[PDB]
Amino acid sequence: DEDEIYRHIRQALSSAPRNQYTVELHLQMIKYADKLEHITAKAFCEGTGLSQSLGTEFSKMRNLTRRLKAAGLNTDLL
Amino acid sequence: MDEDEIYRHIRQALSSAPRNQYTVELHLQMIKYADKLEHITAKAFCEGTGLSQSLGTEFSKMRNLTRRLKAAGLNTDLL
Repeated sequence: DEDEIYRHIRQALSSAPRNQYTVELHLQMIKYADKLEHITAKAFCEGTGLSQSLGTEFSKMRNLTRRLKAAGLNTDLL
Repeated sequence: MDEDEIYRHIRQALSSAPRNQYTVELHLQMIKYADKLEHITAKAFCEGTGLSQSLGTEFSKMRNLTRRLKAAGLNTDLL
């Protein structure tokens, strides 16, 4: 499961234009955070091809996602 | 809503949040009001909300997520 998720994230990021990359990165983190609750930020960056420096950003987005879902976000639609 | 009243809503939510929820609340408030603040710079956002200019980059990131988040069902009235 996690490896399929990482492939989907990589396909989305590799396809994003430069000026949409940061947005797409954050949206992919939010999209899958609820299926990756058990993973470390380090493992997330390794799986997706991201610099390990982005780990804190994943940790932030994973916390944010719980509150966005409570406000109606359906992460399947991202 | 005038921009300053939006800033006051953000300041009030930040003041009301527990310390251990501050950073999440800040990002949620940025998302909540980004689309009513489309005309402001991140510098003006930080000045209006009493935040360090170093947080401007956080507003720049969050404000550009709203279109896709709302299309996926996010109701900012619930934030």
